[PDB]
Amino acid sequence: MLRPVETPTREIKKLDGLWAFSLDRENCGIDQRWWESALQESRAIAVPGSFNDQFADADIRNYAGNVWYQREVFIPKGWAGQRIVLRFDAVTHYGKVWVNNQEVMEHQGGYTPFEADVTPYVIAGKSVRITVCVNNELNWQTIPPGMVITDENGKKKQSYFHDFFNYAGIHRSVMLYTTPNTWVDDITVVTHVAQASVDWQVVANGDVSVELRDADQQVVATGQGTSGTLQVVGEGYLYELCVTAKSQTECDIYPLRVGIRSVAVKGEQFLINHKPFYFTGFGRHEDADLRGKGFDNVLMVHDHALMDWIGANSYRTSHYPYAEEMLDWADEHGIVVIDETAAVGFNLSLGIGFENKPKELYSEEAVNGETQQAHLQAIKELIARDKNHPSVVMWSIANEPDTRPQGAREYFAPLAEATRKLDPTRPITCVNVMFCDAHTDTISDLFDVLCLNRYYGWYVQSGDLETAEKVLEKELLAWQEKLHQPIIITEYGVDTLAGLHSMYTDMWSEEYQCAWLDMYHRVFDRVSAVVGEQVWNFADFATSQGILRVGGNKKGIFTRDRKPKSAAFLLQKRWTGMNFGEKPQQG
Amino acid sequence: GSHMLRPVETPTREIKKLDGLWAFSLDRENCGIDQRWWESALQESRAIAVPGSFNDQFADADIRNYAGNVWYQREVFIPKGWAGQRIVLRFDAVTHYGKVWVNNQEVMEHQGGYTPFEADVTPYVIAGKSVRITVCVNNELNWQTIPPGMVITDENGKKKQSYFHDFFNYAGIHRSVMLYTTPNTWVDDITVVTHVAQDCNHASVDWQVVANGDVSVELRDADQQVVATGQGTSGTLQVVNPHLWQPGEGYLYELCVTAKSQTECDIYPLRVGIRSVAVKGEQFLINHKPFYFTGFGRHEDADLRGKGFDNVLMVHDHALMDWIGANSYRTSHYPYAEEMLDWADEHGIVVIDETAAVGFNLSLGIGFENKPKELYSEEAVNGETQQAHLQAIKELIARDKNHPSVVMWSIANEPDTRPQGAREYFAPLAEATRKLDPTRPITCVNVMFCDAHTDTISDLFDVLCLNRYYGWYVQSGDLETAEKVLEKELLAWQEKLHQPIIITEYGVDTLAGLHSMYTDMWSEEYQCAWLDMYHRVFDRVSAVVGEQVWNFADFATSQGILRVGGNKKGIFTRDRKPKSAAFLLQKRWTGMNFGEKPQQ
Ligand SMILES: CCC[C@@H]1NC[C@@H](O)[C@H](O)[C@H]1C(=O)O
Ligand SMILES: CCC[C@@H]1NC[C@@H](O)[C@H](O)[C@H]1C(=O)O
Repeated sequence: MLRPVETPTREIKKLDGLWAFSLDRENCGIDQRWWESALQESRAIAVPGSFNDQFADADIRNYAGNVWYQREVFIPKGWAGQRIVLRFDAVTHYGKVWVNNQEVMEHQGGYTPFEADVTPYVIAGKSVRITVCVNNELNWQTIPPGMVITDENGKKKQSYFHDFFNYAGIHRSVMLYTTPNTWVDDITVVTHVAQASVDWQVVANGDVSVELRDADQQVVATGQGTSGTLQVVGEGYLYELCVTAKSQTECDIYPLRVGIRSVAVKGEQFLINHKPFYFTGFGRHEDADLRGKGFDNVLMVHDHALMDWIGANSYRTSHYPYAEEMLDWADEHGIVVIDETAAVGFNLSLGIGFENKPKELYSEEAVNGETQQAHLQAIKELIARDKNHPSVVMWSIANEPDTRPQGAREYFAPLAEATRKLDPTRPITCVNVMFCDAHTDTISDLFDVLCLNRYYGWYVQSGDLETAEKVLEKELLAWQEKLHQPIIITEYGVDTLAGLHSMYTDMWSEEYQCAWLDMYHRVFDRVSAVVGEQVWNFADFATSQGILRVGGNKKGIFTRDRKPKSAAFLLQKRWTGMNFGEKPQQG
Repeated sequence: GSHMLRPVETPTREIKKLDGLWAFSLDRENCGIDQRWWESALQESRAIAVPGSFNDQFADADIRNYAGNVWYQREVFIPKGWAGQRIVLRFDAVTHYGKVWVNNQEVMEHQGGYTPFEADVTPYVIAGKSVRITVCVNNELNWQTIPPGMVITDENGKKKQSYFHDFFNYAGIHRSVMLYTTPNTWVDDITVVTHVAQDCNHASVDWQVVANGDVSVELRDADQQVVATGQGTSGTLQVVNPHLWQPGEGYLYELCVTAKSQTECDIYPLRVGIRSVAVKGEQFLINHKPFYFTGFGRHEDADLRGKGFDNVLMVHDHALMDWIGANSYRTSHYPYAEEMLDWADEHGIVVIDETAAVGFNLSLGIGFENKPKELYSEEAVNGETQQAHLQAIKELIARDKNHPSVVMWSIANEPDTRPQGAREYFAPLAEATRKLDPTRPITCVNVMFCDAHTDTISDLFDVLCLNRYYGWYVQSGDLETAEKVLEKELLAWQEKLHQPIIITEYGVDTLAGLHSMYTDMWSEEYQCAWLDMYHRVFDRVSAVVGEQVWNFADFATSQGILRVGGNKKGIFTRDRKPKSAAFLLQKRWTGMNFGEKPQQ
């Protein structure tokens, strides 16, 4: 499965915004089969957006259970001789959908599309009732995991183990799509460099021809057959190889953009086209002021303008798969992307407070075999749909897992190996949490380049930069000599509320963010193996409520409404001072 | 404790020495004692203001976090019309440890950080010439200090102070420095105690140490009309038909004790209020009438002076507490400046007086990083510690014994009573305090996690004081569970002890300006909702006779991932501006009848 693009392939975008929405507090929907009649006592909701914060209501915001969307649609008239298929680009956590009293789809996965042919349940020209049942619950076999808890009164409350807030709803595009009656499924392409080759595979209903055209889209070379190899002689050139499906009586044309993408890892260097690289940029989040994680074109354009100004050339889709629009953008603009799945919270050592969670991390009570297989499904879907993007430069299996407990490597080994089985073109990482240090972590052996999320001077060095530097440097050198891999610091940052200034350079002040980030920068400058720096969050984002979070995680370089803290000008001076992709040497 | 009264102005007087600008220098490698810096003018000094903490006067983190010895210094001309008089030099508070040189003669030494210390220094000065005062101030806390702490020395020998209380460990000379003159007939100490029956009439027994001669006393009126007279070094009973010290007003008679020697006279006026506090069952009586405490846990904390006393700050903060409807407060976590107990005396503010014994608990700090494993143990809270504590109670009671505003002593705040030996420690301290002053009740403020089924020592005290934070540190953000937990825990305390219950801390961190429609933690809306639910539960429990929200203003603390620039639990910002909840309380506290519990 890959993204619908239009040519003699058509669609009616159904991000019509306003659907009928209703909560299901007493779980009556399935039994009264609500999809059967117009929702009783509904309210208007926006459909590219989370349902949590759109109504300024704490009881919808913290709601756990089943919610219901509904929307009627007229199917276009020129589709009577076509297959009508219905695609949701992201339903966060779980979705099941009924096209007029007949059930059509079901899917467990919050950041990946799922589609299904409904041509035998539609006829072009008339109006059908679409009803969606969305679930936002997490158990130990979900990606990410969690524990629902039902109190004395029967009220559900969801507990989880990741920082960001558990936003849910229809966060991305809904889509009615038609394609000619022979070509259905997937295409895959792989690219090589010689210090200039390709490959093709199409799955459709008949003969296939493929022609690579360039940005002027004049044909630069053509083959036809499911496989073989053509050759050819800040932001990146994207050719376009146009694959055609000659068969039955109708032809089908699909355009797939390809970039000359190359890379594996070599010793201590993350090369690109046989070129050393330094990652600069951010751990991101899909989080905005009123839409939750809902995608929005304005926000995307503005935050790319911000990363462009600040000099970042890369980022990482922190803790879940992102809106594909962003990877198409990264394609055209030459942004380097670390693709991560929703597998966060595999750790019960991070929660901090005054408050019964399972005692053995890897076991049947928690992360079991079912968990490992749901995980492998998540990696499967992320690779299945982002495989042809040039901007995806590395896969990341999970984020900050607890690898101290027994059973950790028995769990993660088949996943690393299987993912290498899923695509050998790009490297494999697993971002490492602070407390599984160099002397302790179990799984770093299995990955190509190890990524570190370290916060010396914040969570563990009590605001004392002068010792934090020393600790961070030992640990740096230790990691490299233990694995002689490239080191990408994927998370590093401190909570700072915009407006707090202090002569004493204290924690939470803007001066402290500046000083802390630049001391980290000084040690980066001095160790061979660090090939990347991505600060911990570009903007402030929302989290669940707790004594550690003042209205959200304030570790951002920008505020939630995208206004710059002082450190935004620190980074801008450093990241645009170096030349592109090259690390500042030691002074 | 050692005899001591507030220097008050009679026909024998005092000259203020908080001239502010002293010479200050830190002693980074303890060269001070070795070179006895007290001998010559301080080498490489900078001007410091006295009184005020030294930490934030210079906007420099390396002085702020400094641990060790610091040096203050100042020359003084002693007035000559004082010849043939006893000259005494009193420091009202040098925070943690202080020792002082009158040029080259050392006169005093003290380890209590919030209580005065003086010494007769008449034989070391002669009136007319100017002598140099040198003070050595230490800001280190070990396990035998009140409060306790652990200094820890890194690889390089630099000290960093670790402690176990919330507020920041400010130091320096925080209060008045003062030379004062008295006639060679000593009125060293006075003690006054009050009784009443049915508000119609009774008496004030009396005791006095007057080292040098006969004593007569006259209790005078607000009109300074003589209403009774006594004779004798003790006894000194008289009976009245008085207008007695009441919370809303604070009527103060004046006990004028005179000390006639054969040639010299000495006159001391000591303000007295005729009040009787006690507890009966679940009621806290004052002049035989139940009372409802309203108000705050406070702090000595402001924006550039640290804990330095300041008159404007006192006047303005009393203006706010008065507006907001507060009738009481407690001197949270150390003895306060006596100026504030005089103020409360004159205006009828009721005060719960507390010692500096905080941090007797290693279960409160929360984070990701070596604290001792046994709280009560030889390495930690030890026998020396218990005598240090008993000494702290001795000084505080010795200094605030005759204040009508002081209505209760509090030995310590939030100790951990789970480990065995907590009761072994606190029992003799409770009993000793009871013999040092039987006039007022005894409390020990109770921590959230020594709940009613867990606490060990509450048996030993008269009034139960609770610090509760359901909905903040536990049940975070959930008002409906916090209400149930709080209500059954309150009822539980009542069933277990049938004492009066004062909620002495309850509050939530609130960022001024952070507003939210979702009533979530850290918003002003959450502060209002939270305090409001707590208020419904108080109103529904018989035994609760008091509410003091946790913190009047935001204050500074040690750095950590839980404190955003300090503790933000204040109703007011550090610069005294009101958050939204400030108007919630003002509506409650002036809505009720004065001193009466809201009838639900
Ligand atoms: C010490 C763990 C740090 C943690 N790392 C994972 C991110 O998802 C969180 O945002 C980050 C944080 O605490 O902000
Ligand atoms: C659960 C302990 C709460 C603690 N109680 C003592 C006060 O000195 C602190 O300020 C207060 C706080 O943490 O806000």
